[PDB]
Amino acid sequence: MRGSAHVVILGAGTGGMPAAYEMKEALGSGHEVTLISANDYFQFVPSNPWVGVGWKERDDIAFPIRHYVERKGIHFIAQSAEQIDAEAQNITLADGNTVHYDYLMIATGPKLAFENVPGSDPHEGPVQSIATVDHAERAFAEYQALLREPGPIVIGAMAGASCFGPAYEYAMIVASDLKKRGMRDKIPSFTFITSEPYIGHLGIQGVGDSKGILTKGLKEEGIEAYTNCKVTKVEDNKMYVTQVDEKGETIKEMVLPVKFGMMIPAFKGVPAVAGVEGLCNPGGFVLVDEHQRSKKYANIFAAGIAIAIPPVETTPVPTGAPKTGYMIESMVSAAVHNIKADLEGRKGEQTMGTWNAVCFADMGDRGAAFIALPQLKPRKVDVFAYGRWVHLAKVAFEKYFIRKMKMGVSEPFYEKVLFKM
Ligand SMILES: Cc1cc2nc3c(=O)[nH]c(=O)nc-3n(C[C@H](O)[C@H](O)[C@H](O)COP(=O)(O)OP(=O)(O)OC[C@H]3O[C@@H](n4cnc5c(N)ncnc54)[C@H](O)[C@@H]3O)c2cc1C
Ligand SMILES: CCCCCCCCCCCCO[C@@H]1O[C@H](CO)[C@@H](O[C@H]2O[C@H](CO)[C@@H](O)[C@H](O)[C@H]2O)[C@H](O)[C@H]1O
Repeated sequence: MRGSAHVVILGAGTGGMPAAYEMKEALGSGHEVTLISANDYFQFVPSNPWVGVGWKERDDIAFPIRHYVERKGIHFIAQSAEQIDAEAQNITLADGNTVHYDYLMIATGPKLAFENVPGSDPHEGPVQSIATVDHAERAFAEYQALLREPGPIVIGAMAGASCFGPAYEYAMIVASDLKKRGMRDKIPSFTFITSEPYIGHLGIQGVGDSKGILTKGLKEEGIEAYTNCKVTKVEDNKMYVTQVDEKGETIKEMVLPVKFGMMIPAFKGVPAVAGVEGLCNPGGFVLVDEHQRSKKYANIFAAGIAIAIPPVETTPVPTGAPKTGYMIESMVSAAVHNIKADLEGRKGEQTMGTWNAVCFADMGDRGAAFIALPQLKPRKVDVFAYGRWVHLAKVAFEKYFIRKMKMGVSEPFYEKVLFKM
């Protein structure tokens, strides 16, 4: 309402959870902040691959949201938005109810676009998913069924995928956990299929020696690897793979039996957001400016996977650049600062900053991690590291993040630069 704006954050994930906290902190008691989200619980996404192999439980990485935000003055609706009317500024919930907003912050993350590949939905076939704790729990279940009836494994990333790290990570920890169970030997074949033009491309044209290190690792574990692949369909427990050359022309087609597989799907914008006329690109990604404001509606902001970022390269098989934790946080904090400025008179000049990708992967005792920035080469930072410290770092950041998501954040987040000062 007037002189008392109502700000809605849509999606309680890696961007939205902090965004609601930071928004309430910024706007104070004279403004209503509402967080709306499909599930009643927060989950630490980067931990899912480990749930997928049974190295972590749901309760280690997920918690009920309601108590933690409400004690901070935030309203929480554990309900999915089905429809967003940007003219009337009304959101229609699953249950029929309607919620009005003066400002809307979209943090809905990705739709997992299994529809791109018939058969590929985790509920339709043997190709599973580790993107959500629901899916990962399910992936682990099928993994036990593989352990009872050893059969070919296929792990990888589909065409259009943008988040490759986890595919590599999942392939290695499965290998690792097979070995530990002392049952690696029973596996007919272990294949890695990716839409990357080469191993370790990672949708960022490689970082450091990600190519040689990831290549040598898959080899070490006895995993055969194919690049430039699209999967045309999953069917009859078989994966139909088409492999192209640098020009798109086909150079072979395979038919891979799968007893247990996991392919990272392409990400699209969720439907309620994609369905807002004029809001999104053809993928369902919110077209926003440098201040995270939608280009069509001044009172709509967007942060996280939800936003549209232009491609810098066109790969033989379509691939996308990832949107990762640190940059998502800058998107969040900028959007908060820019709405507050609006509520207070000015255009917020705050931006996301320099594009960057930061990713950490834990293999058990040691980890791999990379930092790339900016998006185009030659970069200012281009580092791929492996070691125990990466593992210590992963473990530490999860603990930190889950804790912060419970106690709240003001709060220029990554003050993870006090370990210097
Ligand atoms: C398996 C995997 C591992 C990852 N590993 C890392 C990594 O190690 N490091 C890193 O920096 N990044 C990592 N990422 C990338 C990225 O940081 C995560 O995907 C992160 O969760 C993105 O946050 P987000 O806010 O954009 O979307 P999300 O975290 O997915 O949150 C979106 C939220 O919106 C909700 N939602 C969607 N539609 C609606 C609707 N209609 N109504 C209400 N709610 C809705 C969803 O339920 C969800 O709660 C990883 C990604 C994946 C999938
Ligand atoms: C974060 C997303 C990126 C992808 C996710 C993870 C994918 C899996 C990584 C596979 C790495 C396995 O291969 C591993 O690599 C490095 C090579 O530099 C080797 O490690 C080598 O360099 C490291 C330091 O960086 C030394 O500590 C080590 O003594 C040395 O042998 C390991 O002996 C080898 O076992």
